[PDB]
Amino acid sequence: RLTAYERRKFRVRNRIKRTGRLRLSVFRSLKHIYAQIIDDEKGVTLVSASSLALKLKGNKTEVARQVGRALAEKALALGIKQVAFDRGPYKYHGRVKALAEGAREGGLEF
Amino acid sequence: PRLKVKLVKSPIGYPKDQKAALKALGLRRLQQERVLEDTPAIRGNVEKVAHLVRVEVVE
Amino acid sequence: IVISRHVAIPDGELEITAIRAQGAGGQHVNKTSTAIHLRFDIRASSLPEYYKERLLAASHHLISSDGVI
Amino acid sequence: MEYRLKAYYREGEKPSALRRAGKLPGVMYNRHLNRKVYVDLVEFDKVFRQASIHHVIVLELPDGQSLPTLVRQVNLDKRRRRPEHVDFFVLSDEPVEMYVPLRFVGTPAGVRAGGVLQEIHRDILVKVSPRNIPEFIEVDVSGLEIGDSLHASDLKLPPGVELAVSPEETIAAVVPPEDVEKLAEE
Amino acid sequence: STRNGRDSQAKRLGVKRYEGQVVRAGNILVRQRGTRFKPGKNVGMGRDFTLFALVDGVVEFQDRGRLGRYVHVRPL
Amino acid sequence: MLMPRRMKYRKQQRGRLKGATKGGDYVAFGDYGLVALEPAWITAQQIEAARVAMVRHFRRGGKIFIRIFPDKPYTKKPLEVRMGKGKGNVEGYVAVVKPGRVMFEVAGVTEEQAMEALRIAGHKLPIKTKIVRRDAYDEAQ
RNA sequence: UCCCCCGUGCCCAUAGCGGCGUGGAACCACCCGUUCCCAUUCCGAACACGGAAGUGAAACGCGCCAGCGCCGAUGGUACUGGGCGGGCGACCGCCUGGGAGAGUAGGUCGGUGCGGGGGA
RNA sequence: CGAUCAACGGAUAAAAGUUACCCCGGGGAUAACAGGCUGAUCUCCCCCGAGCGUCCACAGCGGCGGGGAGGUUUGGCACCUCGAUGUCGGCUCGUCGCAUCCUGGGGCUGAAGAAGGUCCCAAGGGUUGGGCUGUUCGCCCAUUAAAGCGGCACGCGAGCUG
RNA sequence: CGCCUCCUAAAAGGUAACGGAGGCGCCCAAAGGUCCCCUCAGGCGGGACGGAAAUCCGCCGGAGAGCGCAAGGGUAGAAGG
RNA sequence: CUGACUGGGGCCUGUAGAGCACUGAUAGGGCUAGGGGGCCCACCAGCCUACCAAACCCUGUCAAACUCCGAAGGGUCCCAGGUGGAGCCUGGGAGUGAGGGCGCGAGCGAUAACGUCCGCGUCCGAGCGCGGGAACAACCGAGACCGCCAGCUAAGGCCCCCAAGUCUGGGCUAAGUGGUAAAGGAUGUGGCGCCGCGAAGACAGCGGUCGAGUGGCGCCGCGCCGAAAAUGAUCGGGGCUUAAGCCCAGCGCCGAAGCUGCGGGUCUGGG
Ligand SMILES: [Mg+2]
Ligand SMILES: [Mg+2]
Ligand SMILES: [Mg+2]
Ligand SMILES: [Mg+2]
Ligand SMILES: [Mg+2]
Ligand SMILES: [Mg+2]
Ligand SMILES: [Mg+2]
Ligand SMILES: [Mg+2]
Ligand SMILES: [Mg+2]
Ligand SMILES: [Mg+2]
Ligand SMILES: [Mg+2]
Ligand SMILES: [Mg+2]
Ligand SMILES: [Mg+2]
Ligand SMILES: [Mg+2]
Ligand SMILES: [Mg+2]
Ligand SMILES: [Mg+2]
Ligand SMILES: [Mg+2]
Ligand SMILES: [Mg+2]
Ligand SMILES: [Mg+2]
Ligand SMILES: [Mg+2]
Ligand SMILES: [Mg+2]
Ligand SMILES: [Mg+2]
Ligand SMILES: [Mg+2]
Ligand SMILES: [Mg+2]
Ligand SMILES: [Mg+2]
Ligand SMILES: [Mg+2]
Ligand SMILES: [Mg+2]
Ligand SMILES: [Mg+2]
Ligand SMILES: [Mg+2]
Ligand SMILES: [Mg+2]
Ligand SMILES: [Mg+2]
Ligand SMILES: [Mg+2]
Ligand SMILES: [Mg+2]
Ligand SMILES: [Mg+2]
Ligand SMILES: [Mg+2]
Ligand SMILES: [Mg+2]
Ligand SMILES: [Mg+2]
Ligand SMILES: [Mg+2]
Ligand SMILES: [Mg+2]
Ligand SMILES: [Mg+2]
Ligand SMILES: [Mg+2]
Ligand SMILES: [Mg+2]
Ligand SMILES: [Mg+2]
Ligand SMILES: [Mg+2]
Ligand SMILES: [Mg+2]
Ligand SMILES: [Mg+2]
Ligand SMILES: [Mg+2]
Ligand SMILES: [Mg+2]
Ligand SMILES: [Mg+2]
Ligand SMILES: [Mg+2]
Ligand SMILES: [Mg+2]
Ligand SMILES: [Mg+2]
Ligand SMILES: [Mg+2]
Ligand SMILES: [Mg+2]
Ligand SMILES: [Mg+2]
Ligand SMILES: [Mg+2]
Ligand SMILES: [Mg+2]
Ligand SMILES: [Mg+2]
Ligand SMILES: [Mg+2]
Ligand SMILES: [Mg+2]
Ligand SMILES: [Mg+2]
Ligand SMILES: [Mg+2]
Ligand SMILES: [Mg+2]
Ligand SMILES: [Mg+2]
Ligand SMILES: [Mg+2]
Ligand SMILES: [Mg+2]
Ligand SMILES: [Mg+2]
Ligand SMILES: [Mg+2]
Ligand SMILES: [Mg+2]
Ligand SMILES: [Mg+2]
Ligand SMILES: [Mg+2]
Ligand SMILES: [Mg+2]
Ligand SMILES: [Mg+2]
Ligand SMILES: [Mg+2]
Ligand SMILES: [Mg+2]
Ligand SMILES: [Mg+2]
Ligand SMILES: [Mg+2]
Ligand SMILES: [Mg+2]
Ligand SMILES: [Mg+2]
Ligand SMILES: [Mg+2]
Ligand SMILES: [Mg+2]
Ligand SMILES: [Mg+2]
Ligand SMILES: [Mg+2]
Ligand SMILES: [Mg+2]
Ligand SMILES: [Mg+2]
Ligand SMILES: [Mg+2]
Ligand SMILES: [Mg+2]
Ligand SMILES: [Mg+2]
Ligand SMILES: [Mg+2]
Ligand SMILES: [Mg+2]
Ligand SMILES: [Mg+2]
Ligand SMILES: [Mg+2]
Ligand SMILES: [Mg+2]
Ligand SMILES: [Mg+2]
Ligand SMILES: [Mg+2]
Ligand SMILES: [Mg+2]
Ligand SMILES: [Mg+2]
Ligand SMILES: [Mg+2]
Ligand SMILES: [Mg+2]
Ligand SMILES: [Mg+2]
Ligand SMILES: [Mg+2]
Ligand SMILES: [Mg+2]
Ligand SMILES: [Mg+2]
Ligand SMILES: [Mg+2]
Ligand SMILES: [Mg+2]
Ligand SMILES: [Mg+2]
Ligand SMILES: [Mg+2]
Ligand SMILES: [Mg+2]
Ligand SMILES: [Mg+2]
Ligand SMILES: [Mg+2]
Ligand SMILES: [Mg+2]
Ligand SMILES: [Mg+2]
Ligand SMILES: [Mg+2]
Ligand SMILES: [Mg+2]
Ligand SMILES: [Mg+2]
Ligand SMILES: [Mg+2]
Ligand SMILES: [Mg+2]
Ligand SMILES: [Mg+2]
Ligand SMILES: [Mg+2]
Ligand SMILES: [Mg+2]
Ligand SMILES: [Mg+2]
Ligand SMILES: [Mg+2]
Ligand SMILES: [Mg+2]
Ligand SMILES: [Mg+2]
Ligand SMILES: [Mg+2]
Ligand SMILES: [Mg+2]
Ligand SMILES: [Mg+2]
Ligand SMILES: [Mg+2]
Ligand SMILES: [Mg+2]
Ligand SMILES: [Mg+2]
Ligand SMILES: [Mg+2]
Ligand SMILES: [Mg+2]
Ligand SMILES: [Mg+2]
Ligand SMILES: [Mg+2]
Ligand SMILES: [Mg+2]
Ligand SMILES: [Mg+2]
Ligand SMILES: [Mg+2]
Ligand SMILES: [Mg+2]
Ligand SMILES: [Mg+2]
Ligand SMILES: [Mg+2]
Ligand SMILES: [Mg+2]
Ligand SMILES: [Mg+2]
Ligand SMILES: [Mg+2]
Ligand SMILES: [Mg+2]
Ligand SMILES: [Mg+2]
Ligand SMILES: [Mg+2]
Ligand SMILES: [Mg+2]
Ligand SMILES: [Mg+2]
Ligand SMILES: [Mg+2]
Ligand SMILES: [Mg+2]
Ligand SMILES: [Mg+2]
Ligand SMILES: [Mg+2]
Ligand SMILES: [Mg+2]
Ligand SMILES: [Mg+2]
Ligand SMILES: [Mg+2]
Ligand SMILES: [Mg+2]
Ligand SMILES: [Mg+2]
Ligand SMILES: [Mg+2]
Ligand SMILES: [Mg+2]
Ligand SMILES: [Mg+2]
Ligand SMILES: [Mg+2]
Ligand SMILES: [Mg+2]
Ligand SMILES: [Mg+2]
Ligand SMILES: [Mg+2]
Ligand SMILES: [Mg+2]
Ligand SMILES: [Mg+2]
Ligand SMILES: [Mg+2]
Ligand SMILES: [Mg+2]
Ligand SMILES: [Mg+2]
Ligand SMILES: [Mg+2]
Ligand SMILES: [Mg+2]
Ligand SMILES: [Mg+2]
Ligand SMILES: [Mg+2]
Ligand SMILES: [Mg+2]
Ligand SMILES: [Mg+2]
Ligand SMILES: [Mg+2]
Ligand SMILES: [Mg+2]
Ligand SMILES: [Mg+2]
Repeated sequence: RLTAYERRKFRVRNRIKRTGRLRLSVFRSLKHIYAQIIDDEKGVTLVSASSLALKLKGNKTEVARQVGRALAEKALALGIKQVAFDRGPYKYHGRVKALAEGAREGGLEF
Repeated sequence: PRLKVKLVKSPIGYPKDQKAALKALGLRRLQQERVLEDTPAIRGNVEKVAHLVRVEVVE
Repeated sequence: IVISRHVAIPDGELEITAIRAQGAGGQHVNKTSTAIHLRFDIRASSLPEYYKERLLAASHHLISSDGVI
Repeated sequence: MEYRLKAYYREGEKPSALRRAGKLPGVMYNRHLNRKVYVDLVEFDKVFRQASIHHVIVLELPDGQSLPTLVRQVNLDKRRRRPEHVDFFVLSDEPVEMYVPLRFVGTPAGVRAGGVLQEIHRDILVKVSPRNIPEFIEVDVSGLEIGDSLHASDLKLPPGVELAVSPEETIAAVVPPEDVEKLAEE
Repeated sequence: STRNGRDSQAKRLGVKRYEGQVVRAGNILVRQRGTRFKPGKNVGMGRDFTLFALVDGVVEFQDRGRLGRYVHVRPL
Repeated sequence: MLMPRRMKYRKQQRGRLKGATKGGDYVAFGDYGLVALEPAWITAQQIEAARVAMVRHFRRGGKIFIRIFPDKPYTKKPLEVRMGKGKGNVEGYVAVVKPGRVMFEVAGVTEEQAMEALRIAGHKLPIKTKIVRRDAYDEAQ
């Protein structure tokens, strides 16, 4: 049996991988918020960023725009370009959205 | 090696594909003997018609 | 076989001759028909013997003198 | 008795051939072993009819090796109704699941009423060690009557010899007879 | 005395390019009713479930088990 | 007097009888049995004629098991009609029996009584039959 | 390179179900709130935001057990491409090449890629 | 946009019957007769032995079922014959089969005798005259040793009838 | 008498009979596009009228529900609400 | 050079078989709703059932329009072999669009038809040309350019009709079986198996005497009955009996318009 959570998960991630951009996937825990650019043809994570990792800060949301802007900076340097925003099972919102807007400023294309 | 394949029994009344085999082998008359490279392809056709042929090994 | 309303009648002591067709319809009536049935039920065989006796003394066509039906 | 049967390893031999010669072909195996064998037909048979899958057969192989075994399955030929091929299971020390016969002791009062005893298992599945192979397991069918039944939950048992089957399984029953007055109705 | 006797024009369904076959963008690779094959990489599905090559390349069939079977076109 | 009480389909095509029986080859209920030597359709009115005869041989008996049952519909066009204009009407049902199947068994009765009851029952069947005892092989299946 | 945990994929039940059993430093959950963003055909249950008393109860992770489930040989058979014989039939055989399904032995309480936080 | 053009690739915008008063071109590509193949149907014969026969399965019978033979019935097929193979029934003339109606020989009998029943062997010979109907068939009269059943293109119309 | 589904059909496709079975000659302004959320039948226990079945609560439950309509194929990682 | 046909390799597939997990069918037993009946009892429930019986379970099965499973084969693409009255392309001219038998797979029919309808294949058609099958379009053998008073074979044959063995070794059969049939019945006869009762002397005869074997089953071979049809009989005929029959195993021969030898003709390709 699957949970509404496990489905919504699949339901979005499916549609996403269908368009075949790089996957920017976002986990958001109660304490922290994490992000990875993934190429799921090669099965490999390319560029990574988080709150727990960059050790900050923080207001839960404002932490995000940072870990967002964080990822782009790094990312862009390794050559991306563009990418598809995986919203996981999470209403596109902030912290989740507040990332994103974070990545978008840093130059990530989407 | 080589295969020496002699056609000893008539294909009349046998299926067209076995007739075709006999052609890919190159045997057109009764009693005719042909000396044939032994590859897998040749052997396949030699086996397909095996009930019309007498085979023996050579060269 | 032969499916009379209460008892029996058994399982083949009855005689059905196929004879030729009287009247209309050509060589086929002259020839392949036939297709007509005479029958013989000879009154003493099987039967309750109450049918046999109420059957034997009755005055009817279809029921012969020696009859035989 | 402890039943002994000769037996011989075969390799390329076509079973058609063996079979033709009077040799019923078979395999033997367990967790550590698998080997292609045959026995003699008429000889194998001598045993099996008294033996079956109930009692231990001991195969005496030409290498002198002699292994204790239970018959697992006989593959019959449906047309002839003759054994085609035999599975020999080599017992070792462990316990093993297997089939233990039933003596149904005593005459049911379901019979003697005019009824009939339907033995719905002539034997019973059981986990048990090969030291423990009971020559059989008895059951009192005397208190059984027309309509009545016996479930293996109420089966007696030795030590041990744990059942392997739902004790809800049904080992015996006493059914009413075939009858002619039944005819006219039906 | 028959209520029967009908039947319908037959539909020529099934895979139209097998694995290893070279296609061209646009090729129909499967004709099907519902989804007997899911479109994999570079293969699209049309409103009737027909699958077709999105690019020129080589067919590959994939069996993902529980997930179903897929048809991919490996580009060249 | 044996037929399905319901069918998915009313009439069905004839098919062949190749081979020996899918199974049904070993005894499995009673003590003694009747096995089929030849393939055939067995008509319910035969299967029942066969049953009945044994029950009568027992007069008040053991058990009679019936291991084949007539689920195939038997069709016939009425008499004198020509070819076509549909498929005929179901006039009976048969059981399909390929060789080696055990059709009847008996239990609860003496060896001499099964040897008879199964023999007489045999004659009502339209094929060759063997009488059998329980073996060890029937017990090991 | 090794152990742990968090994310993602791949295999596609040997990965499931059901019993026990363990973990809270970390991570994760549950948890404290409902001002604010955002929400309920009613409900802060869910979604969502601001937190950090507490607890691993629930869930999740890691372990053990074979009751079910799942997998499953070897051998033999059925069936058969091709070649041949038998019968009035239904049908029955042989040769050569392929060869199941069920059943038995057994197996299984997952394995693995990339990336991160920690630990040795 | 206007089609039950639904006989749905849709002859006209517009259309039903009868012919024993009938005609032509064709077909044994196709029916009615006969034959043939088949043998479901029919006729005969066997298997089994429930069960009748006071008693007793089997003198005589034979539930439910099973196997066959014949090619006389009705059919199924559509194979020669549609540049013709005249159709029922009668008469005349026969000849053959035997699954025998009589006559000859036998076994069993629920065969005292006399008569019967049933089966077996037997085709040499025989197998009547009338009333009714076109009839074959059948019913009926009077007899009889008996008043047999089939085959021959349901024998026989370059032999007759009609 | 056209169209669709299944079988016959001999594991590509196609395949006949006055062979076995059924449907169509409509429909939907939402039954359409997209974004977002949600998950069934069924079973056992619980509960005013309340029953076999109205609505409510729990536990079990891969899909046997649903998908306007016949059948088939597909399908909850949705095509269903 | 691509063709049929074949080798290897990949994908596609749901038949034969098998299975029962789905849809249905389904015998018996278990467990157990609900009916029915007997007991009470109208105080409203309780017991027994050898009755009918849902769900579920166990044993045992069935299915074109069932499938948890599933071959052999088939289809297609690639690479290779394949030079063939192969192949592709553009044109000119057709005829055919009544098929038929046999095999195998099915439907219809009656597990009938020289029956119908499809599928794969073959032959006849057009090979009624040749050898075998007594005779006989399609069964067996074989694809006939012409000539030979030469040779080797095929199927089938080798007692005489009638070319070649009254050939060799083993066995069966006594019916002329061979030389048209079924259920069924039987001290026909022969070969392998299984037990019983036998000097504890049934085993048949009229617990005694006889002195040796007997009695009931299995798997197989060949025969017997079952077996009636209409002009005259018959295996093609004569005739055949340790075969001129049947089974097994050899050797030699005969036998076509097949193949060879020799001569010739024409087409085609090449020197
Ligand atoms: Mg030939
Ligand atoms: Mg051939
Ligand atoms: Mg081919
Ligand atoms: Mg070749
Ligand atoms: Mg009768
Ligand atoms: Mg008149
Ligand atoms: Mg008139
Ligand atoms: Mg008229
Ligand atoms: Mg034996
Ligand atoms: Mg009962
Ligand atoms: Mg209709
Ligand atoms: Mg049709
Ligand atoms: Mg179709
Ligand atoms: Mg069609
Ligand atoms: Mg294409
Ligand atoms: Mg689309
Ligand atoms: Mg692959
Ligand atoms: Mg029948
Ligand atoms: Mg019937
Ligand atoms: Mg019989
Ligand atoms: Mg058992
Ligand atoms: Mg079984
Ligand atoms: Mg991967
Ligand atoms: Mg699975
Ligand atoms: Mg995992
Ligand atoms: Mg704990
Ligand atoms: Mg903590
Ligand atoms: Mg703590
Ligand atoms: Mg939550
Ligand atoms: Mg816990
Ligand atoms: Mg989690
Ligand atoms: Mg287990
Ligand atoms: Mg298995
Ligand atoms: Mg094998
Ligand atoms: Mg084969
Ligand atoms: Mg075969
Ligand atoms: Mg083939
Ligand atoms: Mg074959
Ligand atoms: Mg024959
Ligand atoms: Mg075979
Ligand atoms: Mg083989
Ligand atoms: Mg092999
Ligand atoms: Mg195998
Ligand atoms: Mg297997
Ligand atoms: Mg196991
Ligand atoms: Mg383990
Ligand atoms: Mg497990
Ligand atoms: Mg993982
Ligand atoms: Mg580290
Ligand atoms: Mg119009
Ligand atoms: Mg109209
Ligand atoms: Mg209509
Ligand atoms: Mg028209
Ligand atoms: Mg019109
Ligand atoms: Mg038309
Ligand atoms: Mg059209
Ligand atoms: Mg017009
Ligand atoms: Mg007019
Ligand atoms: Mg006229
Ligand atoms: Mg007039
Ligand atoms: Mg008129
Ligand atoms: Mg006039
Ligand atoms: Mg006129
Ligand atoms: Mg005219
Ligand atoms: Mg016509
Ligand atoms: Mg005539
Ligand atoms: Mg006629
Ligand atoms: Mg004629
Ligand atoms: Mg006949
Ligand atoms: Mg007879
Ligand atoms: Mg008497
Ligand atoms: Mg009496
Ligand atoms: Mg009768
Ligand atoms: Mg019959
Ligand atoms: Mg009959
Ligand atoms: Mg007949
Ligand atoms: Mg005739
Ligand atoms: Mg006729
Ligand atoms: Mg004609
Ligand atoms: Mg015709
Ligand atoms: Mg004419
Ligand atoms: Mg003329
Ligand atoms: Mg004339
Ligand atoms: Mg004239
Ligand atoms: Mg007169
Ligand atoms: Mg006579
Ligand atoms: Mg008579
Ligand atoms: Mg006399
Ligand atoms: Mg005298
Ligand atoms: Mg007498
Ligand atoms: Mg008396
Ligand atoms: Mg007298
Ligand atoms: Mg006479
Ligand atoms: Mg005479
Ligand atoms: Mg006379
Ligand atoms: Mg007279
Ligand atoms: Mg007169
Ligand atoms: Mg007068
Ligand atoms: Mg008059
Ligand atoms: Mg009259
Ligand atoms: Mg007369
Ligand atoms: Mg006469
Ligand atoms: Mg006539
Ligand atoms: Mg006449
Ligand atoms: Mg006459
Ligand atoms: Mg006349
Ligand atoms: Mg004349
Ligand atoms: Mg006049
Ligand atoms: Mg197909
Ligand atoms: Mg096919
Ligand atoms: Mg819709
Ligand atoms: Mg519910
Ligand atoms: Mg409730
Ligand atoms: Mg309450
Ligand atoms: Mg209430
Ligand atoms: Mg309620
Ligand atoms: Mg609920
Ligand atoms: Mg559904
Ligand atoms: Mg289907
Ligand atoms: Mg929706
Ligand atoms: Mg080439
Ligand atoms: Mg090619
Ligand atoms: Mg190939
Ligand atoms: Mg499948
Ligand atoms: Mg099958
Ligand atoms: Mg089932
Ligand atoms: Mg089972
Ligand atoms: Mg169902
Ligand atoms: Mg039941
Ligand atoms: Mg099917
Ligand atoms: Mg089929
Ligand atoms: Mg099927
Ligand atoms: Mg499998
Ligand atoms: Mg395959
Ligand atoms: Mg292609
Ligand atoms: Mg291939
Ligand atoms: Mg090439
Ligand atoms: Mg042109
Ligand atoms: Mg042209
Ligand atoms: Mg011209
Ligand atoms: Mg033309
Ligand atoms: Mg045709
Ligand atoms: Mg043709
Ligand atoms: Mg043909
Ligand atoms: Mg054959
Ligand atoms: Mg038939
Ligand atoms: Mg035919
Ligand atoms: Mg024909
Ligand atoms: Mg012509
Ligand atoms: Mg010829
Ligand atoms: Mg030709
Ligand atoms: Mg001629
Ligand atoms: Mg000839
Ligand atoms: Mg000839
Ligand atoms: Mg002919
Ligand atoms: Mg030529
Ligand atoms: Mg010579
Ligand atoms: Mg020869
Ligand atoms: Mg000879
Ligand atoms: Mg000579
Ligand atoms: Mg001699
Ligand atoms: Mg000799
Ligand atoms: Mg005689
Ligand atoms: Mg003779
Ligand atoms: Mg004779
Ligand atoms: Mg016989
Ligand atoms: Mg017999
Ligand atoms: Mg003897
Ligand atoms: Mg004998
Ligand atoms: Mg012996
Ligand atoms: Mg003695
Ligand atoms: Mg005879
Ligand atoms: Mg006679
Ligand atoms: Mg010889
Ligand atoms: Mg020549
Ligand atoms: Mg020359
Ligand atoms: Mg030329
Ligand atoms: Mg030149």
